[PDB]
Amino acid sequence: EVQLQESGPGLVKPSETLSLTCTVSGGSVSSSTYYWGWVRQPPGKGLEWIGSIYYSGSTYYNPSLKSRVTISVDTSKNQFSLKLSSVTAADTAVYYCARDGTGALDLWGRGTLVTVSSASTKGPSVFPLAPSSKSTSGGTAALGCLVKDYFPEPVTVSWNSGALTSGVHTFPAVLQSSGLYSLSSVVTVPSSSLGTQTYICNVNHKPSNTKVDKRVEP
Amino acid sequence: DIVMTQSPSTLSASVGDRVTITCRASQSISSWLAWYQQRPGKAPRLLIYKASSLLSGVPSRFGGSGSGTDFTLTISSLQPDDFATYHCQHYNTYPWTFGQGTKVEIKRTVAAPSVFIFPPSDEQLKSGTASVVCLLNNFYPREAKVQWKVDNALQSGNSQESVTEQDSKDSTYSLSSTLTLSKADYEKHKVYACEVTHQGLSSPVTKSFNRGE
Amino acid sequence: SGNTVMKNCNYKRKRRERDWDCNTKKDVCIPDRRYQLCMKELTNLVNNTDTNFHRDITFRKLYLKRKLIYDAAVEGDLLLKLNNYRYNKDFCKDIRWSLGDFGDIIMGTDMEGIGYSKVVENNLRSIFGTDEKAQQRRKQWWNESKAQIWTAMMYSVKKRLKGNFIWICKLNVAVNIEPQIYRWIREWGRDYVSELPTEVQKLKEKCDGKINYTDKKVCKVPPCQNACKSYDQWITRKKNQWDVLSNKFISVKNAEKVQTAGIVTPYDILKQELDEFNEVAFENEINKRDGAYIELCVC
Repeated sequence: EVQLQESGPGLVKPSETLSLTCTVSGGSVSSSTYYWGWVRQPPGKGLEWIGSIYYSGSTYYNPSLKSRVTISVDTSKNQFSLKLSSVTAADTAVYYCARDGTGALDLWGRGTLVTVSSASTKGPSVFPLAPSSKSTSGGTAALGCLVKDYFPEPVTVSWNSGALTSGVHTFPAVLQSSGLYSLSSVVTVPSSSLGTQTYICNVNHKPSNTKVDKRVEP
Repeated sequence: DIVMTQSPSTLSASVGDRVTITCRASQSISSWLAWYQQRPGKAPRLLIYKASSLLSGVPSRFGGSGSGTDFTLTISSLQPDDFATYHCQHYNTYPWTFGQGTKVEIKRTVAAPSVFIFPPSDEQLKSGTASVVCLLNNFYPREAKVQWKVDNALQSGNSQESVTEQDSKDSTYSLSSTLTLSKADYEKHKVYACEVTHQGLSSPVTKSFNRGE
Repeated sequence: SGNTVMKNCNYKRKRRERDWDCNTKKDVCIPDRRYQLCMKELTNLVNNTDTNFHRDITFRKLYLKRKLIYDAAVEGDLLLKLNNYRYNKDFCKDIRWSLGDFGDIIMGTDMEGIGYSKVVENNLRSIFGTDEKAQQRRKQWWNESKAQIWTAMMYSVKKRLKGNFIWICKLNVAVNIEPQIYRWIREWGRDYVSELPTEVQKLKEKCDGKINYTDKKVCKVPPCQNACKSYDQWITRKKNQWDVLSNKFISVKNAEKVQTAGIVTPYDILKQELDEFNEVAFENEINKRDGAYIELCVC
């Protein structure tokens, strides 16, 4: 089962070089039939093809970026990499690596958000949104946690280590006046399960390598 | 360099409805067109290649037509998980270029919000800030009003709202309103309330609390 | 008296020695395994005197079964001898493909229908008749014999693996009624993914590398320019073979009253049969749009 995963910093200061690497699992990068590429998606903008490489080394770029782009291949490590130099805020985008079937990109990676800023990385602060021990709707109670003051914005919320999935809503983050992001994850559960079942939200801020887990009790 | 033009930019249909997106090419592509589906919190996926070939594994409702400059993606029967943004892409010659994308939205029946009010944690209060959260859950449509009330006074410019994308199962929205004020300012008031007004609510729903349960 | 029609069950040729025949009957492509299917006893029926002088049907059908068990038994032994007595996936697949072809012969649903096969069909027409319900009578006879013939093909591995025998080849799978064209696409695909890495490997030894990192070896170099011409011969044939098999499939799929779980197009069969199959990679390969042909064969 071939799979793609991007890795690399999510924050770049302006004029600095942008590096990301894709790593091929479940198969080889030494494919005699496929190319391997990078695609970008700037906020509120359409998709942009960056470039592709064949395992031999043969490279193809978009004239749009050919000036400051370089895509390498490490057959040894089963990876291919992107380096986009002298970045500006026009380069803040979601970067995907894909399997390029001579135009038909038939497998994509999950994507990684790279924010170009001079602002420093800041880890989140997690607070519980405790279930109202008082009111309820007869059968269902809501609970969740507040993920406050982080940057850049990439921050995922998991529930009971991935076990609870139904009724989970993780809101889009909102940029506060402080210049830091803030969001909330929320899950509705049966009122009857409180005290019985344990609820733990698993916050993950990869840019600042932060992993907070919090017990949400009434 | 070739230019791809998608029409419309956005469209709303009901589950079961027949929906069609179009991709217009600047120059002629010899049916070297690919169609991608980008569902929320998911990487784009290849649906159709060579203008009309339906990739194995992808649903039977997806159909691609055209050659030359005018192409069409057709969804025969819209489903709740078809809420996604659809992108067209040529591969006639380097560079590969995409269209801007078409956002497909699901029409649904009215659904009234379930309101919840969360007081700020004691650990955040010891940090000197107070975040009061109002949760409007699983409603349709997106238009709701959340008016905050501290001791029956209306609040202005001290709250922020966030909205969920249409749920890929029930095609509903969820919203959070967050009143943020100082520990000092949170302490000078007792009753905190959020009044929710929606198309599906006969009378406004008011969820409230006091400093100390 | 020298007037005796006979087709001998000879030693199986090396795998891929002869390619798929897309010329004999132009609507289909025949695998060399099928041409070599053991039919000695089935063919011999042309020479049997009218023993009808003192017989009936139930008997004819039973005679047929005994003769078919013998041809299946020989086929099983010869296929094992082909795989060098290795009791693996490759052997099980051939047992499946050949068992399948005997069934289509009996059912009168086989696609060779020429020469000795036309002779075997006429022989089966003599036993069962030519009325509207004759084909179903044949189909019925197959559904009551199909497992005995598979156990007949396996006789060789059994006899050779006495008690030190496991069920690597499963009955339920081999005796599964599927259309001929579906089974052959499975067999073709399997052959394809074997031929392909070799074909790219030879194209590499002559063409991989640049004339000082700037110019392709395929531009000014004749040992390479040659490898491209010969790989092109192979990929041209496989493309033709595929389009032929694909068309037959379309026709057959429509006629068929039985639904095949998951099978919609020929691509679905390969995605089912082969490990790690990608239809975009396949489509590009057969249409010379693959990385290798571009990177090693175009200036």
